[PDB]
Amino acid sequence: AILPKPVKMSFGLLRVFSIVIPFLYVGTLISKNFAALLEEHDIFVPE
Amino acid sequence: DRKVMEYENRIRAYSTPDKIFRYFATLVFMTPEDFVRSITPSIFYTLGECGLISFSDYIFLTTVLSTPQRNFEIAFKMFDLNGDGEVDMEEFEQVQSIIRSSALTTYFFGADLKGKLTIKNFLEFQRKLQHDVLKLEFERHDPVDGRITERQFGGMLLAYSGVQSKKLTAMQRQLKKHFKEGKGLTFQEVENFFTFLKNINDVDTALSFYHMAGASLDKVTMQQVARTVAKVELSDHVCDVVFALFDCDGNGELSNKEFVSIMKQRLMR
Repeated sequence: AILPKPVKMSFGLLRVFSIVIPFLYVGTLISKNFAALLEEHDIFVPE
Repeated sequence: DRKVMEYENRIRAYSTPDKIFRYFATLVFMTPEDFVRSITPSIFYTLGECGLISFSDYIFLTTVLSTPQRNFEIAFKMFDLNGDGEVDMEEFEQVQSIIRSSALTTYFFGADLKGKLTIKNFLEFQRKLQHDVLKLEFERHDPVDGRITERQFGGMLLAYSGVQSKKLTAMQRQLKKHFKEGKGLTFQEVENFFTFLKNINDVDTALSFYHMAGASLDKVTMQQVARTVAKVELSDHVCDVVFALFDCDGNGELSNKEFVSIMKQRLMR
């Protein structure tokens, strides 16, 4: 016999994209914020 | 061998001067060259060998290196017990036993143990000693015909400030790229500017007058106060170097906590 249907989920591509993109924006935001936060003190290292 | 370098920096910047004495002495006594190695990360032939017996000549010559002029005159006031205006080496021995609790004493007071010392000789002593130290610091960096580079002068300023800043270190190594040409810094510019930096507590008066209103420091005000309290002339190239080195936020003009508060705190300790 043959197995049943491989089950999918409720619009997986859309919810994966809709959770990966705003948290990517939150990541780049807090990266800029941390860069400024220790650019204020002398802990940074760009040269 | 950068570890011994930075370890000697950590010793010389913060430790008690007796540990600095026992660290930079070989004989327990120092030569004047031992003293120069203690103070750096011809009066040598006048200082002799009988010097820094119990690390108290160290404290005294440190005081000579670190005393503004009115403070220098009131130090001469607190030397003189009877207040005759003269301090022989005998009165200095009487003060010096209290300090602790001789070649320079024979040299500058009297060879026959007879000191008849005016204010002017004491002033000459300060000027010769500090000017020889400043000339040694100007010539350690090998000036290009009496003209040091911008990073050399910035390193001298950061060595005088004594604060381990890495923001200002990055600004120092950027200075050659900021001022893409550098004509050099003459010894008279260095002389006048460290003469100005010697007296910042006196300079702090009109600065705080200006400052508790507002922290907006331009160069014409600094040159007026420099020519006022020290009669020195700050060339505008030196002002360009100071503004390019210390203005961290880059707003054009300095605050207290950018430059003056740090230099004052160095003058405290």
